[PDB]
Amino acid sequence: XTHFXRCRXX
Amino acid sequence: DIVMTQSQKFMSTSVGDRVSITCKASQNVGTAVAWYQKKPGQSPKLLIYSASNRYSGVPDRFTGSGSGTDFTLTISNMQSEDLADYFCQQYGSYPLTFGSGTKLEIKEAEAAPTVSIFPPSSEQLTSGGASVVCFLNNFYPKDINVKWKIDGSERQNGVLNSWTDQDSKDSTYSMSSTLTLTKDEYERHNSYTCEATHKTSTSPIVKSFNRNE
Amino acid sequence: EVQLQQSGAELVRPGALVKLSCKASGFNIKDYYMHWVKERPEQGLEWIGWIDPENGNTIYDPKFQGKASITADTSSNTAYLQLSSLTSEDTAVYYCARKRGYYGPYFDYWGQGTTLTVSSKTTAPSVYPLAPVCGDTTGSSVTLGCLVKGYFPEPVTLTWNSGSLSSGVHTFPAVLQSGLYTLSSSVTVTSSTWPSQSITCNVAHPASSTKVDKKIEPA
Amino acid sequence: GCCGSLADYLTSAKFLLYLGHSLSTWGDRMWHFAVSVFLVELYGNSLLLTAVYGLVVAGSVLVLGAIIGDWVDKNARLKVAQTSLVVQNVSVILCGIILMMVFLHKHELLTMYHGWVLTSCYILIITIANIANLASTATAITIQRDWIVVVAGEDRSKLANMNATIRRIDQLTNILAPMAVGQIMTFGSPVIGCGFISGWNLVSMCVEYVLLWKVYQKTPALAVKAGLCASQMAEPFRTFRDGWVSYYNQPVFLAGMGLAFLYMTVLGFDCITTGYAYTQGLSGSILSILMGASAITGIMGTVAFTWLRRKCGLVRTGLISGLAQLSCLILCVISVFMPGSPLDLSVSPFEDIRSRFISVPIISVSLLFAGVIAARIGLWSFDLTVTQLLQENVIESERGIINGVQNSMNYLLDLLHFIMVILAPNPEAFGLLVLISVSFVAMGHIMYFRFAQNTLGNKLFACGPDA
Ligand SMILES: CCCCCCCC/C=C\CCCCCCCC(=O)O[C@@H](COC(=O)CCCCCCCCCCCCCCC)COP(=O)([O-])OCC[N+](C)(C)C
Ligand SMILES: CCCCCCCC/C=C\CCCCCCCC(=O)O[C@@H](COC(=O)CCCCCCCCCCCCCCC)COP(=O)([O-])OCC[N+](C)(C)C
Repeated sequence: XTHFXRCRXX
Repeated sequence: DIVMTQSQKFMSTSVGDRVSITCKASQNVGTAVAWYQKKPGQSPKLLIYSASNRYSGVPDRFTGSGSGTDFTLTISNMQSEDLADYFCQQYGSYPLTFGSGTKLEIKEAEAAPTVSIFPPSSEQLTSGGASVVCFLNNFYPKDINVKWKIDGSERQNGVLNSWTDQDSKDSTYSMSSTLTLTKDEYERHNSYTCEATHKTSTSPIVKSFNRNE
Repeated sequence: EVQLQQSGAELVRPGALVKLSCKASGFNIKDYYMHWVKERPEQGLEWIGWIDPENGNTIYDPKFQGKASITADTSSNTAYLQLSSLTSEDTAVYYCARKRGYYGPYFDYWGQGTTLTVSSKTTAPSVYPLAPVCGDTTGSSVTLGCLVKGYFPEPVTLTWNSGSLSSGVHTFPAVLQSGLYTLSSSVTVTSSTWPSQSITCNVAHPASSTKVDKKIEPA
Repeated sequence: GCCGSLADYLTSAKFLLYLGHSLSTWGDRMWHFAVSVFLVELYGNSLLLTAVYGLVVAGSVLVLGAIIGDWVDKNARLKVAQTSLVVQNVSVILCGIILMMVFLHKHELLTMYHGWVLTSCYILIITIANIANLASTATAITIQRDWIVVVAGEDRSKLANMNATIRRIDQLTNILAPMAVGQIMTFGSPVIGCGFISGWNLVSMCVEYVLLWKVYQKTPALAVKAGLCASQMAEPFRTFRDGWVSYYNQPVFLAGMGLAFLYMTVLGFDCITTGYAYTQGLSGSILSILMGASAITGIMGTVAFTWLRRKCGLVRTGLISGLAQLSCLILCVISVFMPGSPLDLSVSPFEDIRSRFISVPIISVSLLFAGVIAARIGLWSFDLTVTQLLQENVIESERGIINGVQNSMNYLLDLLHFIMVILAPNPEAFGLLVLISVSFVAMGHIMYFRFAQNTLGNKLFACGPDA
């Protein structure tokens, strides 16, 4: 659902 | 469920002016109201939907308005091709309900009935059946009161009254009242009269036919 | 060109089974909802229910929950309404209508309507013409009336003075009494020739295929 | 069997619409990930910029979304679509150019003046990203709703298949694009990433323009359209109020209400959930496997929706999806009161009043993740059925305004969610948050239930026809 964010980034 | 009601039933108008038909609901439906038109002997046809929008090939003289619980259909410059029935239908929630409908009738000058009394027929009497028929030919107002007095007594049993539709050429109304009684009952009487009362005159018109005559 | 066709003119005895059909041309009923509506004489419109031909789901009105059934046939593109345990209070006109969605704004296309009547017996009309001329006052306005009683489940056609048609003839609507039908037609356009010129009224019942002509005579 | 049928299929309106949507989603997701990473990097890791970005995006979406829905509802179709595409693409290109140019002159520009131009540059980046997001929202609603409904025509199965395919494309792009863009970023330099983003967006602009023109030419039914300082500030207010009251009066108000309520949750694969997992120490490979499982279950949900709508109906499909999601959320809730769960009421949830940022058992996490995945399958089915309901039951002269107010409502419920994440960021107080989210979900479905009771009566349990 969340349109806006991930963060801490195989 | 939502009960959808129209106050006016008969609306007497005149050619060329504007008319308004009101429809009121018992709940806050919102804007889910459609207006249909039906002519006698035919199927209803769509006129207005969602209380504001018109439907393709519809003359621009029809306008929808209102919201909440009150809605109004307005006709500007009525034309003879617009004397029919109009219904308001809601689709806010099931089950769907329709309005009662409204009549449209043109204007004419007031007139008075031409009463006539016909005695029972000899052939009907020979078959053991007595029928008395009174006919009011032409009169503009729809409302009229008919009283049948037999032997000086306004009997209220065995009387059937039928009213015709609006004449196209004359725009007048007609009515026919029939009283049915047995041969013995007809024989045991000597006075029979019919009295008609209308808004044309205060004094009712009374026509009588004695049994001896 | 979208068209809906219904079979009509149904006359039934009380307590039976009736099936009515609505056939669509110009579109597929699989993409629409089919609704049925009833209209009783001198009464308002009433909603019966709807069907979805794609899967067969049917929604009804609690007033018709236990007496009406609705079915559909996609291959023949037809909808059917079935009524059971009919009573005299069921005589009406039935309409088949098309809807787009669950809350479609309007019924764009309707059917021609089907007349359903529930009766008990059949008979033939009886004509007892009567023109009162007893105690006449003015001969410039002559009104002669003919009454037809005891019609047998059918509409009759009355023509007063077919030889000399006049615009002064008015026929009252028929009424139902004791299971039969009665009507009366009166013509007052005779002017003064009525006491001399003979005028005959002819009444024809097509279901009984009976024609009776009676000439009015002075009393 | 292969030479002709394939050529005929590849030259249809449906396939071209699919291709255009896929290209647009790919570009949008790549840009979004790049912006997130770059703003995290060039500025010190802090919640200030993230909070400002989220708040700006949400509020702009609400207000300008109502307005742009009204605008879309009153113009031609080709004009609006082309306009939206050009605006979004040009915004993205310029924003990326400015980003790279600052990445270049960073220290010199910082020393210039009193550092008052860094704030201006951040403001510019935020504004342009917001403009691009608004254009993307506008083009999404107009294309999907209007063009899909018109192209599908009268068939209802075709509409369902189109919606399912769109959802599958969205899921696959969402899974795939960030991984590829991160790989190309880490295998090179930021110059490679920014140049790639800009060039890809430009080429996509050209190709999508041509594809939209071709689709419009192919379908002739799209051309027709039924229904066709004080005042300068009063008119937007009048449009806003009219749109909201029109949305409130629709007979399908409760369904969209429930769908919007279904948007505030912490039970979704997201930065917060990943942070909690890292706090629990679940590695990265397991996280990738979990993302793959989530994508698989989303696809399964789309397939299930198609089958159920074919079999039972539309409303009952929503009921089934709601029941499934509720059961899976109950399974997830069971996990909180289990051994190995770091939850206690003694510590106050609020700890950063004015500062902010400016072994153990393993059953609990496993139960939580199983719950969220099965919730995902149910939620996707429910979203699809509500979308089809909204598409089917709205007058054409108002398909834009209603859908725009819907988007505004959805984003609102999102914003509140973000707020609580700010209020209780402690890893310990996570469990309590979970409860709240589940509660909200329940409410939504309850509300949807009422809608069903208003359109089916007492016949709420009959999938097949009467016998
Ligand atoms: C390192 C990472 C590299 C990633 C590369 C790979 C990227 C992957 C990303 C995105 C691809 C997503 C694929 C989704 C598949 C959905 C299938 C589906 O719904 O079936 C449908 C068929 O549909 C088709 O036949 C295909 C339709 C979509 C074509 C998209 C091509 C995109 C190419 C450009 C990609 C741009 C990005 C390019 C980037 C280089 C069925 O629907 P229907 O036929 O209408 O149903 C009726 C028939 N029936 C009743 C019999 C069922
Ligand atoms: C940071 C977060 C901020 C959030 C802010 C809150 C949310 C903001 C979003 C939206 C709120 C604003 C909506 C538009 C305005 C509504 C009022 C209106 O039009 O009234 C009219 C009458 O109204 C009626 O007669 C109808 C009754 C009201 C229906 C409202 C439906 C709202 C549905 C939504 C359900 C949401 C459920 C949410 C659940 C969580 C006229 O009013 P008025 O007084 O003439 O207006 C002018 C004022 N003046 C006269 C002073 C100049």
